[PDB]
Amino acid sequence: PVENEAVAPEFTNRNPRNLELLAVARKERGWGTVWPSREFWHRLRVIRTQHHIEALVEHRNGQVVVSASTREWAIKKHLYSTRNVVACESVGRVLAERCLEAGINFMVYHPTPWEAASDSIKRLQHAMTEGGVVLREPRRIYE
Amino acid sequence: SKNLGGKSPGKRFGIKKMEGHYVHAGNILATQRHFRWHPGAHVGLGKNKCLYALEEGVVRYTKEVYVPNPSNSEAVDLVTRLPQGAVLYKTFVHVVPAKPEGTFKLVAML
Amino acid sequence: SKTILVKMMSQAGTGFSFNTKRSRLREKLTLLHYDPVVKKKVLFVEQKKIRS
Amino acid sequence: QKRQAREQLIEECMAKMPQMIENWRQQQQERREKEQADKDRRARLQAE
Amino acid sequence: VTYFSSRKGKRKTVKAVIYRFLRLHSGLWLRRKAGYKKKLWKKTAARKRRLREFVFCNKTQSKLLDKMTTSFWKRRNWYADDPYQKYQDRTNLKV
Amino acid sequence: LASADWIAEPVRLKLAVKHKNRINRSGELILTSECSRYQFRNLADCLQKLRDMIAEASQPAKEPSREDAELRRSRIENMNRERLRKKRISSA
Amino acid sequence: RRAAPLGPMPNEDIDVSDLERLKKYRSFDRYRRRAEQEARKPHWWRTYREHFGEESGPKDRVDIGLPPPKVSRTQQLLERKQALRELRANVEEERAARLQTARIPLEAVRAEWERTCGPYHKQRLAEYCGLYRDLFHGATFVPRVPLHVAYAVGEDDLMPVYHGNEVTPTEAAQAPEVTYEADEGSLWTLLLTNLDGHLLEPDAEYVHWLVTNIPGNRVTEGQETCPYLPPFPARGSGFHRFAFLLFKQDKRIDFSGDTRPSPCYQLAQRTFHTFDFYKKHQDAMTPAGLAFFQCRWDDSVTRVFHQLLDMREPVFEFVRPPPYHPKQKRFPHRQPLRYLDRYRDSHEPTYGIY
Amino acid sequence: RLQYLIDLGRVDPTQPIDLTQLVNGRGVTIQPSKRDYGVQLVEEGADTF
RNA sequence: UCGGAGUACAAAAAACCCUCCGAGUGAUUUUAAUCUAGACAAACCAGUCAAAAUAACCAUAACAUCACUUAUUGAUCCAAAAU
Ligand SMILES: [Mg+2]
Ligand SMILES: [Mg+2]
Ligand SMILES: [Mg+2]
Ligand SMILES: [Mg+2]
Ligand SMILES: [Mg+2]
Repeated sequence: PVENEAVAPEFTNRNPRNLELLAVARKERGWGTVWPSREFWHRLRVIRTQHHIEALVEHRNGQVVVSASTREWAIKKHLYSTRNVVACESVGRVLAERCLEAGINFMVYHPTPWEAASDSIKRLQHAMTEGGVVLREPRRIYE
Repeated sequence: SKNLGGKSPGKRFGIKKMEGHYVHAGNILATQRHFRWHPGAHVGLGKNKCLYALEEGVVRYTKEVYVPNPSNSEAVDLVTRLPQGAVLYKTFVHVVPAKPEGTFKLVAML
Repeated sequence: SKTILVKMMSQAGTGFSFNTKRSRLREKLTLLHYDPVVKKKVLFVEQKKIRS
Repeated sequence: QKRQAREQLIEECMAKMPQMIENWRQQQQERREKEQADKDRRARLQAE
Repeated sequence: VTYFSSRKGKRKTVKAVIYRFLRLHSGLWLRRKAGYKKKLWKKTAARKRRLREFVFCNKTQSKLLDKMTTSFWKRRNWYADDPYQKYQDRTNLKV
Repeated sequence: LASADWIAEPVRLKLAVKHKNRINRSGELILTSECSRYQFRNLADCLQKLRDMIAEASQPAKEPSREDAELRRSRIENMNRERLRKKRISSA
Repeated sequence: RRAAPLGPMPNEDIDVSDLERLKKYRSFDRYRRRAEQEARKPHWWRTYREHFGEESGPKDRVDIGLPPPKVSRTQQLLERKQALRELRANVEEERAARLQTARIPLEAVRAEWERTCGPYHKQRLAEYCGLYRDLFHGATFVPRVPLHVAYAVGEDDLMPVYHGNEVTPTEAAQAPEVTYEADEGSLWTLLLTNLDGHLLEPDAEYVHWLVTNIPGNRVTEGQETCPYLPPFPARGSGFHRFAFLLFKQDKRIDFSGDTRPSPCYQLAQRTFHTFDFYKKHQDAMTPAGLAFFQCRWDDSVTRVFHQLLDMREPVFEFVRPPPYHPKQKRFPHRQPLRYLDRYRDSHEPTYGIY
Repeated sequence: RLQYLIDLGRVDPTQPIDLTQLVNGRGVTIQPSKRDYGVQLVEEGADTF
C-alpha cells in the first residue's frame, strides 16, 4: 500500500475551539435559581463605570477572550466624553470588528430589564448587529 | 377532642445522591420542600423544587455567591437592603461531566 | 358560589372535547385551545354542560 | 365517503378560522373597553 | 380458585383475571393502570400519560395470576396482525 | 459513473455534482445500506436509493430547496468572512 | 458538634450592632458587582472554580519573548494629557457628542491597537485557542511584531488571516502574502503548522510551509525549507487550526536536517514538533510574530488527497456514545411495555426453531 | 426450517408441497382445535435458501 | 381521609383518645400538546420529577399564576353519555 494511507480509526482533534463551532459541544445547562443564565459558549458583558464603558466577551471559564475598553488609548484618544452614549456605540463597533477578526460570530447578551430600555445599550446592540455579530447563540445539537 | 388530624406520613425529602457519587442523566440528586440546595452546573430544577442531573458524571456540592434574578421582587429587595460589604451565599449541586461529548470515528476511506 | 364542569368543542370541525371548570354565574365560555387532529391553536366554544 | 366528509368539514372550518378568532378578539376587546369606559364614566360622576 | 372441578375433576380458571391482564409467553404479565378512565378533567397532562400506560407486574403478582389461571392461557399463540407478538420472547437477559 | 450508459448524459453529469461526496477517486459511485439482517432488504434499499437519485436528477424541475435550520450558521459565517475578504488590493 | 472555621468567614467583618448606621447598596447592580468580585477570590471551601477546571489554576509562565519596548512613563502621560486637552477643547466635538452624531475612524484605531495593546490581546486569544499548549507546551510569548498575512482569492480579492479567523481551503490553495516591519541587519524564519489533522500521531502536527533566513521584510528572498502545501483537513473532523509563527534570529542558521525535498508530497516527511524544532535552534531563534486561522473541509480539498498525496480520501463522523440502560430485570415492575424494546437487539422477528 | 427439511429429505421438492406434506415430515404441527388456520411462511432463512 | 409545625435537636423513617394550625377550594388568564432516556417514592394499589425528539405559536417561542401551596380528594364493577 501507500505509506501515506495510514490513518488510525479514531481521529484526535486537540482544538478547544472546535466542538463549539460545530455546535455539538456542551453548554452549561443549570443554575436557574440564580442569574444570569450560565448556558452559552460566549457571553457579551458590558460594564459601565461612572467614567469608562467596557465591553468584554467572555467564555464560561470566566476567561476574557476579546474585549474593547474606553481606558484603551487607541479608543480613548480618538473620541470625546468616555462615558457618553457615543462611546457605547463606538466600543460596540470596535468590538464587532475585533470579534470578526477573532472568528467568533455568536454570543449571548443578558442585560438587566432597565439596561434593555437604556439608549446607550440599545445602540451598543445595534452597533454589534451591523458589525455582523449575532447575539442569541445557535442551539446545541442533540442537546 | 380538641386536637385532630396531625397524622400524615413523612414526604421523604432529602438528598438522594451524595458528594462523589456517579450519576446518569436524569437521576434525581435531591428533593426538598423549600430551597435548601440550589441547582448548579448541569443540574436541572424541577417544578416541585427538586434537583436532577442533566449530564452523566460526578456530583459535587459547593458554597457560592447568590445573585437572584432581577425579575424576582422579593430576592432583589433582600439583596438591596444588605450592608455594602455583604454577600449572600448559598449551597449548590453540580455534576462534573465524565464522558467526552462524542468522538470522531473513521467511516470510509474513499 | 358553585362552579360547573362544561364540555368544550372545537370550531375546527374536528370532533374534539375537553372539560373545564367555569364559574356558574359567568357567561358562556369561549377559549383558544390546542386541537391535536388539526394540530393547531383553534377556537373552542362550550357545547354542553356536563357536571354541576 | 366518511373520510371525505371529515376532510371536507375540516378544510371548510379551517378556512373560516382567522375570521372567527379575529372577530372574537375584537368582540372581547370591545367588551373590555366597554367595561373600562363604564368604570371611568362612573369614576368621574362620583368624583363630581 | 377451584382446584378440582365437580364434573371434570380438572382445575378451573378465574375469568376475572383473563379479562384484565395479558400474559406474554415469557411469563411477564401486562395490565392497565388503575383509574385511567376516571375523572380526567381534574388531572395533569403528565399524570394522564402516566395512567395511559401498559405496565408490568412484579414477581409476586405474576405467580399469583399464574396460579389463578389454567395451562391454556400460557400456550404460545401466533395471531395474525398481533400487536404483541413482538414482545413474547425475552432477549439479552443475563441472570 | 462515467462508464454507465443506461443513464442519459445530462443526468449522468448532474449526479456527479449532487452526490460527489459518495463518489470514489476511481470514478465509482458507491451506495450502502445497513438496516435489515436480510440482505434482500438491503439490496432493495440500495436499489431504491439509486432509483430515487436518478429520479430527482432526471427531473429538471428540482429546485434544491435548502432549510435555514442548520444553514443559518453557514450563511452568517459566510457573510461575515465576506466582510473581511472585502479588502481590495491585487496580490501575486 | 461544632467545628472551627478555617480562615475567615465571609460576612464576619461587618458590625451587626447598629445596622441603621451602615451604608447599604440600594442598587441591584452594585450588589451584582460586589458579588462577582467575591466569586473571583481563592476561598478555603469547596468551590465551583476548583472542580470545573481553572486549567492548572496558578501557573508560573516560562516566557520566551521579545523584550517589551522601553518607553518613558511620564513623557507619554504628559503627551496624552495634552492630546485630550486639545480634543476636549473644541466646541465642534461637544456638538458631535450631545446630538448623538459621531464616528470613530476605525482604521486608525486598528493601527493604534496593533501598535499598543494588540500583542497582549493576540496573546490571550492564542492562549484561549491553546496555541501555546500544543506548541511550546508551557510557554507564553507576546507577539511583539505584528504579522500581516493575506491570500489571493482573485485579482481584486484579498482574504486576511487574523488570529482565530475562519478561511476556506480554496482561498489557501496558493502561498500567502506576508508583511511585517523590520530594517535589515535582520534575519527571520516563518513557519506554517497544521496543529491537528495529523492522522497517525495525536501529539504531532504537519509542516505546511517553512521559510528561512529571511532578509528584512523580504519574503521570497529567503531559502524555502519546506515548499507551500495547501490546507487539507479531513471531511468529518471540523476546524483544524493553522499557525503562522515568526521567529527573529541572530546568526544565519543552516539546517540540512530540517530540509525537505522540493515536491515533498509524502506525509511521513512532513511531520513536525514545534517544540523540538524550537529546542534545536533555541539560542538564535526568538519567536516574535503570530497569526493563525480556523479551517474546515471544503470541496477543493478532495483534489489534494487524490492528485498530490496520491491517497484515498479519509472521511470521519461524529459518534456519540450509546445511551446508558440499567441492568435488565426479570420482572420489570411498573415499567411501560416499551421497556422490553430498550434491550432489544435489532428490530426483526426471529423464529428460533420455527 | 423448510430448507433443513428438504436437505435431510423429509419433504421432497420434486412433488408439490402442501400442508399434508409438511405435517407428514413433522416439520410442522397443526391443531385446528386451537383455531390454527394453517401454516404461514416467514423469511428467517431467505438469504441461505 | 388528606396537609403544615412540634414530639422526631444534624440522611430517611417513626407512635399516642399526644401538643397546635389547617383542607373537602376559590380567584385569575399565561387555556397549560404529543412522545420518551433516566430516576424519586413505594408491601400492593396509587403517587412524584424529567433531558433529548416531534407539533404549536416570537417564525432556533412547552414550569399556568396567586391565596403559609403543601392539602382541596375516591379503586373496581355498574350506570348514563357517543367519540
Ligand atoms: Mg407530623
Ligand atoms: Mg404516620
Ligand atoms: Mg401449535
Ligand atoms: Mg428508593
Ligand atoms: Mg424538550
